[PDB]
Amino acid sequence: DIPKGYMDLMPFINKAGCECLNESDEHGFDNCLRKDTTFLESDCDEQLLITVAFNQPVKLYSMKFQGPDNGQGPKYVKIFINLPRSMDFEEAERSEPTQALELTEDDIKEDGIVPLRYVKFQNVNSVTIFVQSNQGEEETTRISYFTFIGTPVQATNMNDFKRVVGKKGESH
Amino acid sequence: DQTLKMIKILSGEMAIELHLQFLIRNNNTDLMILKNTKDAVRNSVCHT
Amino acid sequence: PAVDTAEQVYISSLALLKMLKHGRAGVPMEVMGLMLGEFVDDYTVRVIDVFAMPQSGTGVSVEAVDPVFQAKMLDMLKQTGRPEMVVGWYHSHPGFGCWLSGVDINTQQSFEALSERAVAVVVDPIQSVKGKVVIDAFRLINANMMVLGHEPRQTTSNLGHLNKPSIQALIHGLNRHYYSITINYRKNELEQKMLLNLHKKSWMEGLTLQDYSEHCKHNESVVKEMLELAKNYNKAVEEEDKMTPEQLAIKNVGKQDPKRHLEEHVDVLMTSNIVQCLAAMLDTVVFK
Repeated sequence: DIPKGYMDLMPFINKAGCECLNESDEHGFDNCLRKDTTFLESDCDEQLLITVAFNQPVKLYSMKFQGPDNGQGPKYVKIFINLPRSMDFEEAERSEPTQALELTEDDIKEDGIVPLRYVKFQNVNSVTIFVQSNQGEEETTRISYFTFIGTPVQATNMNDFKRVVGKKGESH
Repeated sequence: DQTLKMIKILSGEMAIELHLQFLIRNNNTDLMILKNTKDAVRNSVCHT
Repeated sequence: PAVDTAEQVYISSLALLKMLKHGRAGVPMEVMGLMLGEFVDDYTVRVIDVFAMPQSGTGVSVEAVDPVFQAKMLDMLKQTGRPEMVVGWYHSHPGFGCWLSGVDINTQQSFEALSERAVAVVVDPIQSVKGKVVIDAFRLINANMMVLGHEPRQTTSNLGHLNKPSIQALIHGLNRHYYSITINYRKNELEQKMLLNLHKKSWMEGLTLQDYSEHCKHNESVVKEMLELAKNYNKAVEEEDKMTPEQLAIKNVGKQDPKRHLEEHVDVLMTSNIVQCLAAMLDTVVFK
């Protein structure tokens, strides 16, 4: 699928940055990133907080927050961008989201891609998802698949500086 | 019949054709001025 | 492809202040620092923050960018909430104007190696001593395209030719090896209502009655000098020499008696007296 001239951000997800909150031990965060039946569930409640980190500033166009049709899939998703610190569930609800989404049953489907307001996500470095409820009001929610579609924003790696012209010792 | 002609006339076909004919037939431009302008441009600005 | 002369290096209010402060700290020497911002699009380079790099014996050169210092600074600023990229570098040119030398060009090319749009900024803390801020944004002109194409920047708009090149920059290589970028200052309210507090004037200053002693002395001095000036105006008008009076009014123009040293003083006196009297009455009413 995917839109013209855009690429999935799976290669741009930094495993160091990503961290899930309320994830069940049996089904962890890594499962939801694989295009298999393996899924991620939340052990303590329907609320889940899934955050992902990007190696270099990436742009957000469309995200596929697929889930099971049993009713435990995501219903209301809150998103924040460039969060300096981890998110608390009490503080997450209070804060306004970058784009509050009310995922319809169509979006949850395997072929469902939920659009995002491209203007807001221009220099996203770490996007956090707050699933405030599931369709079926089940005790625990599940995310069959989850990834972001966008473009990689070229970033100056000043860690790769290095003189390319001239001789050492110069001044001014 | 008549309604088709009125519809065509309103839609802008006949008027556009007549205007194009008038412009093309009487089109007579002093190309020497544009030739002089061409030989007075070294800056791409003045080119566009 | 080609860079439009309409590209605009957006310099934030904080960035300009920090760059000026760092440049003024170093004088008599040259300071340098990396600029943090975003390459929002092809026709704009936005700088939000600028952090100084430590002064080193090397000077402003590729070796002034201490990799450990830069890495740790960026890492620690990311936590606070500033995950910005390095958009360019700035260095102070004490005395001389905003231009780029050979070592500057080498450093600019090294920066361009990372990103093709790494703008370079030059600020002179000594020239920028008054309402003038001599700040220029420079980028390298591929000497290759000097012949391969022609000039380096497309002119699809008029947003860039509304400025003028400087003899200094021209002498040191402007439009030859380096090309300037229009510097636009991104200022917002909150950052402009906070800066109108350097001199905001307390409410008390607008109710202080001055002092009547020096007020009387000033009134007396101004009135005496205005009496002398009225004598001069009398002499000038009563003369009314008609030997081409239109020429007379132009052959005696020296900012003198007629009106300049005239009613200028009337305005000074009347403004001072009216303000003082109004303040006195406002105090007589407000305070008991």
